[PDB]
Amino acid sequence: AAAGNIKIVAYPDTNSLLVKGTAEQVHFIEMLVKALDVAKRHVELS
Amino acid sequence: GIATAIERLLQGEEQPLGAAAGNIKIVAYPDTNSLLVKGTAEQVHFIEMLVKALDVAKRHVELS
Amino acid sequence: LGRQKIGVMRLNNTFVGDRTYNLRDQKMVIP
Amino acid sequence: LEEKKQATVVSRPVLLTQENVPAIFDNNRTFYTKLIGERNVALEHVTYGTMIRVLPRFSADGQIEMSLDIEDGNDKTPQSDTTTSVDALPEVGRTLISTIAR
Repeated sequence: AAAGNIKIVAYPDTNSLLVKGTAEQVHFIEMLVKALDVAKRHVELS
Repeated sequence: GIATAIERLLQGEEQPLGAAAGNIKIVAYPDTNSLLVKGTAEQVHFIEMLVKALDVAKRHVELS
Repeated sequence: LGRQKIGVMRLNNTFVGDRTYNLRDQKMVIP
Repeated sequence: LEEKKQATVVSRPVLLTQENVPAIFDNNRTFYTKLIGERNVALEHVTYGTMIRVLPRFSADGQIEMSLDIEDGNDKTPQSDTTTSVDALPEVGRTLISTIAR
C-alpha cells in the first residue's frame, strides 16, 4: 500500500514497538530497527 | 497500559485486516482484568495472538 | 491485495519513550 | 586555639521493582511558612531530602541498564545567634545527578 498507513505505537511495559502494516512494510521497519539498536560505551568526565 | 496501546494502534485505520481494521472496538474491563474485543471471527483471533506475545512474566531488580 | 499484520519488535540496547531532566528551572525532553 | 576534626557518614537507600517499571524512593522534609497576604493567601513550602527514581531494564547479555535521577539534600545552618534563625530561612544545599549507566 502506501507509506502513510503504517501505525507505530510504543509499548513500554515490555520495551518493544508495535508496527501494523502489510507483510512487506513490517519487514521494512524490522530491518531499520536492527540498525539503530547498538550497544553504547561509557565515558567518565573529570 | 495495554488497553491504551492497542486502542491507538487500531485508531482510524481504513485497512483490510483479516471487514476493515477501523471497526474493531477494544474496551478495558478492570473488574476481572481482561480485554473485550468486538469484531469478526478473524479479527478476534488476530488480537488474541498479539496479546499472548505481550503477556510475559517479569523479573525483579533490587537497586542499592 | 495485502493482508495486514502486527509485528512486535523488542529492543535490547535502547529505551522506548522520552527522557526528561532539569536545569534548575526548565525541563528538557529528548525524543 | 588548636583544633582537629573528623566525620564519616555512610547512607544507603534500597528499592525493589520489576523490569521496565519506574519506581520511586523518597525521604524528604517539608518546611511550611506563613505568607500573610490578603487575596491569594497560601501555605508555601520547600522540600529537601534523598530521592531516587530508577527505570531498570535487562540487556541481552544479562547486564542491567538504569536511567537514574538522584537527589541528596540536607539543611545548611547559619549562625544561631543572629535574628535570621527565627524566620523562614532554611538555606538548603542539594546535589543532583542525572545519567544512564549499565
